[PDB]
Amino acid sequence: GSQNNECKMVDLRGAKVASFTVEGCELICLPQAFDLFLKHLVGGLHTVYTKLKRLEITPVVCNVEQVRILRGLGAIQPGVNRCKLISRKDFETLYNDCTNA
Repeated sequence: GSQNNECKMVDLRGAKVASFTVEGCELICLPQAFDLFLKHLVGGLHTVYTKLKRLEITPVVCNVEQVRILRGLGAIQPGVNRCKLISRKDFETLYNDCTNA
């Protein structure tokens, strides 16, 4: 299929996370990165979305195929049917805003 649906593990702050390259940009699984680095630092993906809006960052929406792959990889939980992706640079911007704004 199309290259945007091909997953690969990449490094993020010393950890491995799932990624898809969409529109020429390498994006990583937001919920997964959240669980790994902001689980307590902010507590709540709802807050992440709020901050992302303010930072003028609009996450890419995962298509059905990508969601299924992420669930299979354990990147997102079995009951999850929706997932968003953002660039590593944007995640760092988000991370900085949640911890050292």
